[PDB]
Amino acid sequence: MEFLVEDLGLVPYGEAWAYQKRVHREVVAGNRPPTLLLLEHPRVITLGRKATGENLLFPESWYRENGFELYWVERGGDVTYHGPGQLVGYPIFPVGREVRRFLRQIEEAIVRVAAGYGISAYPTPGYAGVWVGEDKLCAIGVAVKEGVSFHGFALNVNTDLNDFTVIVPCGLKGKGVTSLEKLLGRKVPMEEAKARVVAAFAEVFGLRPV
Repeated sequence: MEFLVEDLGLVPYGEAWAYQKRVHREVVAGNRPPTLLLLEHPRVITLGRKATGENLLFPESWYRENGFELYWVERGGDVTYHGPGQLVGYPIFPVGREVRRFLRQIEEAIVRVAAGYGISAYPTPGYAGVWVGEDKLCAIGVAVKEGVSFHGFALNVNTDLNDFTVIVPCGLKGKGVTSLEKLLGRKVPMEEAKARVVAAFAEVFGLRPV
């Protein structure tokens, strides 16, 4: 009937990943409620299940020389970028076998957040993530182990969208990327975006936030 929200603020990817895994273990064990981690990462590129070297425009070494961290991970999707101004959410929830349903719920929550800003967003029939017209507002890529989810979503709030140009996702997609800031012509407070995300998750999942 409840979910726990933890706002970790700005956390390096590697230690945040270790934290995800510890949170996941507790939820698997039934010793922690379904938990939504909300956070930001310093500039980082992650390469998921479907990722290869073609997803990086420059050599790997270029990225580390130019202020990115880079990691290979086991979430769905190929390459993505996280950085300051992007609200990263890791719902570590006991989803069981119904992963597609879970993805649709994350999508729905994000669509609600966008609607709250007067923005019409949609999952799209054909592209992973949540889109506003031809531009991706929120990336989504999860993993599930022992019936509990990890990884999650990355909502562009005040993201430096220019940082996406150096990665080259593959497969079906729209044309670009967007953020609440770009759509609204001004920065949106991160604290507010977090609150709206929490409210949307509470509504979609039918759970009370603690």
